[PDB]
Amino acid sequence: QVQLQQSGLELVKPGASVKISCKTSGYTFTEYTMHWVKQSHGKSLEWIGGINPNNGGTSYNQKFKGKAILTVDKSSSTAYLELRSLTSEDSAVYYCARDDRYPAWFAYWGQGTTVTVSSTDIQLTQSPSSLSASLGERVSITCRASQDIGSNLNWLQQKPDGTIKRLIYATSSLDSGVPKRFSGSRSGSDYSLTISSLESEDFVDYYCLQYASSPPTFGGGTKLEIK
Repeated sequence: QVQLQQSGLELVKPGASVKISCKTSGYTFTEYTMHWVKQSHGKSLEWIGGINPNNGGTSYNQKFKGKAILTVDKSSSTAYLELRSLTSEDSAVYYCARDDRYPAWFAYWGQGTTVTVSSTDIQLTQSPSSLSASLGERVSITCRASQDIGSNLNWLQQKPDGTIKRLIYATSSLDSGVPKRFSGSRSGSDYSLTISSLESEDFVDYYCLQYASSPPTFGGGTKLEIK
């Protein structure tokens, strides 16, 4: 099975640089773009950049240029993220994610690496940010796109341990193995994830992610809680 296995805690002093790894197995490393994503504690996600391991072609979110440098090592099937001149605001969890064939981008996710520093973009308005419901209920979570994103919208689920899994890609395509009670749809600018018949393991966090235009951007998240 596909595994993006990320390196361990970086607990480092201000000004230090670190180089985090994402060691892949279970697929051909060179065939697919690899992305990196930041998530500050308690907050939503931000795309840092992506790299084509076949040619080293690399696209950065403008706010991370000068901070993040992406490389790959084909010989070891490992993607790296180097973070330069670290400060407090860099303390966060960093994830790698790899695409599958378009439009199945952002298909598999690393488990995240914590970094602790101690001595024109499209907006997705995600609502509601918190939702209380009971077992067996049906709920919808919605993302409103600030500009047209076509069908390029994914739904991700994040568990309290921080692990991220894609549930839906290309608006309505259900990931293999994901329960059929999850479905994605679009009506106009509103993209929605509907979970029918809630089960207890569903009561976690959810994010939408658009990949129509660079930089990919994320909704602010929805926290699903049992009533």
